Amino acid sequence: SINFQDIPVRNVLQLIADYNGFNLVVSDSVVGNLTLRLDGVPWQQVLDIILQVKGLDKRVDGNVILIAPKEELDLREKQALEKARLAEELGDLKSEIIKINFAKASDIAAMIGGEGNVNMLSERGSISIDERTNSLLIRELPDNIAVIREIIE
Amino acid sequence: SINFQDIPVRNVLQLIADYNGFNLVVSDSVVGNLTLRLDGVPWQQVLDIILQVKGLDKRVDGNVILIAPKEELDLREKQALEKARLAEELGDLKSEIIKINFAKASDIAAMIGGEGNVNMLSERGSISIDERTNSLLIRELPDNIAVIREIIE
Amino acid sequence: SINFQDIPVRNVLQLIADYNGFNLVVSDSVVGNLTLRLDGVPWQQVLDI
Repeated sequence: SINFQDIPVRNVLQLIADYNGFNLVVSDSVVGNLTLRLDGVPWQQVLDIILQVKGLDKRVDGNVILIAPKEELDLREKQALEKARLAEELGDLKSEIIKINFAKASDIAAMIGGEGNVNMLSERGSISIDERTNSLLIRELPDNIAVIREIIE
Repeated sequence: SINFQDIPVRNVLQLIADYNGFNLVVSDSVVGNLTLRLDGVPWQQVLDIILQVKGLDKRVDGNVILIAPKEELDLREKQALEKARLAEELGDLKSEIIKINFAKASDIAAMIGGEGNVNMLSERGSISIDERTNSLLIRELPDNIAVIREIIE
Repeated sequence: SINFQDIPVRNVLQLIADYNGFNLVVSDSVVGNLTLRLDGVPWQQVLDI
């Protein structure tokens, strides 16, 4: 039951929203204007063909839908990835000791660390062995300590 | 039954659409204008000769057809490929252990990883062996872990 | 039976088309204009030359 000529994309999207569909929101200046007429069809096909040809991309948070251009979405993703990578690179390190029983600590230190950094499950720390008491002494990010501890337990 | 002189490509395409063919849509400023006259022929030959000589390219989503210049299509494809390659390059790694039975873990670690990175089925992780309990310890993207797990199972 | 002076290439090509030959189409601004006259010959030789 749709026929929109020289209607902004925001307005037709708000119509699709207010038509008993799940609530959706858009950006400030998202796409612009368009013109088309269709009826007697699912929202899936029409919405997707719009968002493919001229329309932008959309994401669902579980309940409601948001629309935006792909440029801002990819920019936000790249920002988040770079933030994660840099925060995991330059962090504050912590040092502590892990007690081992039923296995030799030298074998475990050779498996967790070892030759070269590509194999190592570490970034800019380091394992050492204490043979007298069968223990490991590790210096790394306080987030990698927990996964290492769970695995070697 | 077609004779269109100084008729925009959008208008003749909307005519071909409204002629009981499968619904089709175009971009904002796709091709432009043209002029030709033909009759008593299949839509396949006429549509293809138009889209070859001056017309642009088209894609079908299963039900309806979309038209656009080849430049935007190739640009979209290159964007998608670059996004996939960069996301698979710089991802967050995960580390976990795979238990092996009926085969030696050293042989399997030599087959899955091995000499050089070209042979390896990995990108910027790594296998290690734990001989005491016949196990592998892998650090890679949480998407490659599933295929590796299925194969070595 | 052809004699075209200052006739665009599009027009002589549409003539060769509408002369019971197989349908042909051209681009927007393909070649331009020309002038020549010939008769009693195959379409192959004239079209190719």
